[PDB]
Amino acid sequence: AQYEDGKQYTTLEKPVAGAPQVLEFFSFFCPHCYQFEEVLHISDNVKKKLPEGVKMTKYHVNFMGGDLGKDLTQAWAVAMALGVEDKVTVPLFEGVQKTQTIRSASDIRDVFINAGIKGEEYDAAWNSFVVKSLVAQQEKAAADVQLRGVPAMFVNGKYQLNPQGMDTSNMDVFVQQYADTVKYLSEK
Amino acid sequence: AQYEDGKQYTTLEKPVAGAPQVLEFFSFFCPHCYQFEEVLHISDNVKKKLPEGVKMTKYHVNFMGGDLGKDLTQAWAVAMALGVEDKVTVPLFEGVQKTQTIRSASDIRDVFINAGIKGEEYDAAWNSFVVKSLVAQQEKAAADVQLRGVPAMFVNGKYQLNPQGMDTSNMDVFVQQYADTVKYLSEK
Repeated sequence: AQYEDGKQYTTLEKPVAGAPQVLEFFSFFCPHCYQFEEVLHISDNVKKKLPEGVKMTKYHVNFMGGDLGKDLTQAWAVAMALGVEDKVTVPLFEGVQKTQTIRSASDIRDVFINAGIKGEEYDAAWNSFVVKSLVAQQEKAAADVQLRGVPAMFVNGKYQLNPQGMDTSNMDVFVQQYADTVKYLSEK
Repeated sequence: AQYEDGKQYTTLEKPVAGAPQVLEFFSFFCPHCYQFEEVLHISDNVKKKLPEGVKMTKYHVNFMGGDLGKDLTQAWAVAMALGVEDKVTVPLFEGVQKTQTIRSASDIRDVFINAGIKGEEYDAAWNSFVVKSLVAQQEKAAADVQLRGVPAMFVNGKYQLNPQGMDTSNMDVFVQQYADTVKYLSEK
C-alpha cells in the first residue's frame, strides 16, 4: 500500500549497526504482547510475507515484572538455545498471565519439563555459556535501540514499526497492513 | 525498626482528615495498575488481611488517557453506583490494555452491556447526578493527597505505601509483604 515516515513507522536517529534484519521485543508480562501472539498471530503473518533470506529474531525484555522479568529473559535464552520456542511460548504466556502458575524461577522450569525437556538438560542449558551470551545479546539489543516499551519491532536497525498510525478498525486488515509494512521496510 | 518511614511507606506532610480507611487510586491506562490488579491481585490480598470494620475504597483518576481517561472515571462512578465493580474491572483493563478495543465512550458502554447491565439502566446512571457526585468525590480525594501518579494506596489518610522498598523476585512474597504493611499501618 502507501507508507509515510512518522505514520506506519518511524526512523531512528541513531541506526543500530549489525542489528538483526527483523527484531521483535516482547515480555511474558506484557498483555498486548499476549494478544499479538495468541489472537492476532502477528509474527506468523509477518513471516509469511517476508522475502527470501530475511530472518526474524524475537528477544525478551527485562523491564517488566521485576526480578522475575530477568529470569524470564534467561528462560527465553534457554528456549532459543534448545530450539523449543514454539513449544513454550504460549504455556509461558498463560502461566504468567492466565493461570498464574508461574510465580518464581522454579515454576518456569516445570513448563519446560512438561514440554518434554529433561530437567538435567534444562539445568545444564540454564548455566551454559551460550545462554549467558544470549542474555547479554538481548539486554544489549534493547539498550542499542533505547527501548522504552513492548511490543516493538525494528527493521534493519533503522526503522521502528508504529501500529498506532495503522488502520485498526478491521483487525484482519490491520494484521496485513502490519506485515506489509515490515516487508516494505525490509527492502528499503 | 522493622517498618520505617521512608522505607515501606512514607508519611504525608499534610494528613487528610475524613479520608477512607484504605484508599487505592488507579487508572485503566496504567500498566503497573494492570499488573497490580490482574496478575498480583493486590486489592484482594489486602482485603483478606484487613481488620474487621476496615473498608477499602478504590478510585479512578483523570490524569492518564486524556479524553478517554475522564470517560473511564465516569464509567467507574457508574460501576460503583450500580455495584458492578467485580463485573467490569477485568474487561475494562483488558479492553484498554490487552485488546485495545476500547477507543470511545461507546466502547466502554459495550463492556457494561456485555457484562449484563441493561442499556437503559446504564444510560440512566451515566447521566445521573448521583454519578456526577461520585465523579466529584473521586476528583476531590485525589486533590486532597496531591496525587501525581498511580498505582497508589493510602491508609487512614496519613500513610502512603512505598512498594519500591520490597523484593519482587517472588510475586507471592511481595504481595504478602504489601498486605502485611497495610494491616500494620491500619492498626497504627
